[PDB]
Amino acid sequence: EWTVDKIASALSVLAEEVPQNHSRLVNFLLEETEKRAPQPRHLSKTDPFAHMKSKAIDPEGVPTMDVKFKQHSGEYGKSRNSGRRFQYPVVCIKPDREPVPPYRFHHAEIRKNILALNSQLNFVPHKIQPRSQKIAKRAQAEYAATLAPYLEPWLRKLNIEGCTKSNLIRFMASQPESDSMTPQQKSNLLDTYSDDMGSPQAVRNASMFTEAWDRVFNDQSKLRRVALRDILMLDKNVEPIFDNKRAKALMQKVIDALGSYTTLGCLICFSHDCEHGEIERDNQKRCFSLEEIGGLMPSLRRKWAAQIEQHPPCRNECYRIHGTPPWSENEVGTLEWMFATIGYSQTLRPECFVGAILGRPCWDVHRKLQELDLRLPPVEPPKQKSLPWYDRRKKQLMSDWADATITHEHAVRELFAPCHHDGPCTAANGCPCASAGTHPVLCERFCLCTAEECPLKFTGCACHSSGKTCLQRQREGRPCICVQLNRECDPTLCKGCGARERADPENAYDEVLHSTGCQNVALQRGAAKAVVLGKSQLEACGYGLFAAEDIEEGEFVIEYTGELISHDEGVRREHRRGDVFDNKVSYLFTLLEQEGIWVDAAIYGNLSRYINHATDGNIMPKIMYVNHEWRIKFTAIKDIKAGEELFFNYGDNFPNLTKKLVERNRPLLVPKTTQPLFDPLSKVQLLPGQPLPQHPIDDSWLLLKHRDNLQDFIDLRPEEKEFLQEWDAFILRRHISSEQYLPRYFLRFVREKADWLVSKRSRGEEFSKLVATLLARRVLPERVVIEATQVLNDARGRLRE
Amino acid sequence: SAEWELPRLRTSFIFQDDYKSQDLAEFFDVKFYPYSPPGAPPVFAATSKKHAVICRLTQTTDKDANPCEIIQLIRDDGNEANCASCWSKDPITDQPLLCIAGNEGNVKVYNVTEGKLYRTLVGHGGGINDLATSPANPYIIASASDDTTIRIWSLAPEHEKQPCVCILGGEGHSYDLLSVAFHDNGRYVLSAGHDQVINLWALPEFPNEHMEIPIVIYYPHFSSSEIHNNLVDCVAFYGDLILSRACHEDTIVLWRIEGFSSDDPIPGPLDAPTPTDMTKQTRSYFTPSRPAMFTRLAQFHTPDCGVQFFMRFRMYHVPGKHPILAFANAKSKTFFWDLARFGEYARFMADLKEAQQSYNGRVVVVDQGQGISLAQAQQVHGPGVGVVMKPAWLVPGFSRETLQAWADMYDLSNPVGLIKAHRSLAIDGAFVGRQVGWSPEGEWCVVVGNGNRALIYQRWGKER
Ligand SMILES: [Zn+2]
Ligand SMILES: [Zn+2]
Ligand SMILES: [Zn+2]
Ligand SMILES: [Zn+2]
Ligand SMILES: [Zn+2]
Ligand SMILES: [Zn+2]
Ligand SMILES: [Zn+2]
Ligand SMILES: [Zn+2]
Repeated sequence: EWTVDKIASALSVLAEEVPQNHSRLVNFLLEETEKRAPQPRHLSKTDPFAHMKSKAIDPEGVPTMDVKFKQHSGEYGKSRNSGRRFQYPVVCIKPDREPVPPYRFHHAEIRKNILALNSQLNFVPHKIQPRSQKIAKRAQAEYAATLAPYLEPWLRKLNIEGCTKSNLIRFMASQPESDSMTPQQKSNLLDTYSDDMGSPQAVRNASMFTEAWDRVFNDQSKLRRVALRDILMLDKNVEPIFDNKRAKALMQKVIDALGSYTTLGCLICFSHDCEHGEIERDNQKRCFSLEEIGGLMPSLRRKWAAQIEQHPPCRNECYRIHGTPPWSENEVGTLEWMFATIGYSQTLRPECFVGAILGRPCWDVHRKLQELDLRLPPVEPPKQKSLPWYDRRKKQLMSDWADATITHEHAVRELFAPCHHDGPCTAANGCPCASAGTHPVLCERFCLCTAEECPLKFTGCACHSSGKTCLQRQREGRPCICVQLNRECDPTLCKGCGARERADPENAYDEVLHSTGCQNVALQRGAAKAVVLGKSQLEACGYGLFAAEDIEEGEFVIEYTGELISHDEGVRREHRRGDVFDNKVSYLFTLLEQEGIWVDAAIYGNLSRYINHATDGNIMPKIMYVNHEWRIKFTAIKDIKAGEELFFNYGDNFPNLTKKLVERNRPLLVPKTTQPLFDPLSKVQLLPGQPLPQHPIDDSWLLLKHRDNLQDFIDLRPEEKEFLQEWDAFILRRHISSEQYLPRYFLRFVREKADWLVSKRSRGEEFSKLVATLLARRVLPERVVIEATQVLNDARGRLRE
Repeated sequence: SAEWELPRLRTSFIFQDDYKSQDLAEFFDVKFYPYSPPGAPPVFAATSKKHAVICRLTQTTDKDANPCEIIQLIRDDGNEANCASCWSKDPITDQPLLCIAGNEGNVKVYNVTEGKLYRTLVGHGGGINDLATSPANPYIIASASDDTTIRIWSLAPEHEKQPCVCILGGEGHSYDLLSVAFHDNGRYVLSAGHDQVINLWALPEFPNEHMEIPIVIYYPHFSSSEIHNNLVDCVAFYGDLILSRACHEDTIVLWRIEGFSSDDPIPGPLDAPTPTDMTKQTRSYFTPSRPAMFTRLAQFHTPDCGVQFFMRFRMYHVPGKHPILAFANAKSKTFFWDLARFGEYARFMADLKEAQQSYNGRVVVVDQGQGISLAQAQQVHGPGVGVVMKPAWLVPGFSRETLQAWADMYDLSNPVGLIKAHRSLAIDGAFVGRQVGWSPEGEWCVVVGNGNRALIYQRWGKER
């Protein structure tokens, strides 16, 4: 019969092996390291100093320094005498090079803004954790890690009924201290462990072990102490329950099957881990995804309604020819979600595609479809006054539109989820576009309303010209509504101005194309003027940026890229970089003032971060709405010649956040210049007339971060992670912001990965779920699902050898 | 017996104040030349803020002779003030090259035998606080900077036009870096500084051709801010184990990264961990119940460093000789530990406990290193008395106090215990140690610090 005294006594004797094992380990490692001492390498065969004698003077015009030597002997180090001083000649050597201008951190280029996570204020140069709780919790964590591997062998040796790691976990869960645990966490503990702890003596023994352990190892006087509970929380089956990295009739099956894609699939760039969405205070992320606009059903139901309001046979034994191996439920689920998602289509049917996804003949799936008799839910079959300040058919603003809407006023906007209600976009119906702000904003492309239904629905500009158009001062009579709204043209909606071609980065350097047509897609085009880093002409500035080619007034120059951060992250960063203890050393570009988004180029950004302040600048920043991203462009306001330094008026663009918080109580050549110029990476000085360095952007570190973000979801199965990561790694490199270019990149993906996708069943399965999600959104044309069927049947055919 | 001898003060010098205020100059670094043939007279450079003092040491039979002669004395005739050095060699001529780096962010490379500039390495955005040469390639040097990056440089002829071959960047460090160290295999790099993070980086292989840009590394393979609770100013490998020191802690910590072995293949840059959880202050590629990504092993006690920082220790670690850890504090003491004493003590304590039970106390302890063996001592009694051999350097059945003094110095049972120095030598006047260096054969140990002072310790001397 055990007592707390007897268990505590026994744990104390077992605990004696802990310092014994440790001494043995340290001694083992030291002995191993002694044996591994390295032999000296790269020795010269001759002593290189052999010919050099003492330079002590026994000189004329040579600088001299003194040295005083003392000699010592004995055990206490007593001097032999008071010392002897000697004079030595000095060899004076100057350096042959100046340092480059100063900087902190390694400055790396990003193609587009990246989304940061919130950090912890753990270090300030000189909410912070008191160093006392810092030291103490670290001490306890090290001791707990030391003791954890002893618990099971000790329990084995004690062999007390009910003193099981499992039963000690159940006892812990039942105690009142569980003051550290939440609903659903209990359910998952009870899913794995339940609450039955055995016989009464088993429950009694577990209680006395817990008490006895906490007495021996959790003495409150000591710094290194550990509660049994802290050991048990380290357990591999307990820890995931307290890990908060979670991603997430006929239609409930399909809703559940597509949930990873509807939850993580970005509506803008189509990646499942990307730079869009919202980061909450604890770094949980709300993705800018289908779930943001009501999940799959409101969009899918509308696809149905549009379908009910409206080629060759496949090379896989097409059911159009025939129509007739046990089907897995996964295989049946695959046919279910493809069927539901194809919907009431005329041009496309699931059998062929499902047949290419599965390794099955087309007539097989049709025969299985026919016996399944799948039936879609039935879908049920209002006049609204146009607004006096906006006509969406003529694509024109009029009257007091600048007083009627805040559509164009990015500094006051708040980022609500796009419309997904059922009725007209009015205050009565809870539409945030009409009523969430001080003024109505236009409904954008992700709102579920159509331009036919909704007087707030943005429909693009009407501009067209064989010459240049969509210009700031449009000498075409009617202005460009896109320009007026401080937004770039949409490649899909602005059909007349050629934005479809000019916003395509694959045409970025077609100077013929961009010499006419839309001049309002420069951020999407992605081409910057040639610029070169150098030492600024301004004294007390360090680096500056110089034109490396001539720039005419009104041309786009460069984008201000960087990390997107919250207000509080900006405050934390100002502290961490020493800016709060003053002289400004931290520059946070205000992107959306009211929403609280800043752009931070301290580490990641581009050469625009080096442009210096001048009240009379030659370029001008402007915040633009760019297909539901907000971005900062610079436009020349003077003619600028190659070799001249760029400047803009910083104005109020870089607020001190903590201060305002505290207050609330023709090849491209290096140009000729006077200033030294530098390669941004090597910091080698550049020479005029040499080729200008243009280094391709290094993005593989960023792809790794996004891949690992997906790997961290406890919520996702290995098969899901594998496909999501494969698609993301491909699609993030295309930097998509318009659905206009998705079909091209989708078909390139299916072709490059065709052998990979048919090599493993779950890959085609997961690929079909993506396809189903993009079809339900009506963002993937039917024609490319048809083509993808041929690509996969071909690859599967090429594999059978 | 000789293998257990530890150093003693042999020579002392004061170099003229060169940051003149009359005595606020310091020696911040000392480095022995590592490329001389075996047995050559050992040569070290002591780096003050404005000078490199190059000395040869020669053992002497005359205790009144001066073993230290200054053979070269170089002044940085620029405006930079210096605090870091390391040795390299001319790749063509094999002449010694001394690299000196300081507060303007440039490395000067000196041809020390001819007293002229070899070249300058320009590129850092802030002052440089430490330099280390790769043990696997004498032309590869690492520099640690206020700009919070490590730059890796190559002096090989093919890299002459663009000698920065690697930048250790990204977000792994967030403030001034104070210490940089190479693993013996030349592929693993440790870095640490004011942000209290210790980072272990894996370097790629570098092409034997011109590199237009350095390779940029964005993620360390091991990262931790949790071994210390303060700014970290000295880091090194000890084989595969780690030694590190922080301000305010009065310890040198020996610890290890779980799952790290230099026998394993070097990981590639895309194997490194990325900070997906911002609440984790430790992350590791190497990780083999949760427990730990690192294990504290021992703490060498280093009393009276106060609030001082930029104080560096040095291990002597060569085949066939005892490993010796040396470090000087901020109150005129120099400390030594002979790491071989630990296993000998543990062997002695185990023999002692074993014989206590096999003879119920009938045990005689006799000092080793005398003409007397565990055989000659056994013939003086027989099978009734057990004879235990004790290391001579274990100095006082034994009293509780005597046992406690031995344990304080040699017991390795407690990772948060404090191991007392095995030899503690007092320094005349007020002294703060900045750096320690060892001669190739281990007979000389040189400590430099404030007051432009060098303390020169010797063992195995020739004095008669
Ligand atoms: Zn996205
Ligand atoms: Zn078919
Ligand atoms: Zn609405
Ligand atoms: Zn809307
Ligand atoms: Zn609407
Ligand atoms: Zn237009
Ligand atoms: Zn437009
Ligand atoms: Zn346009």
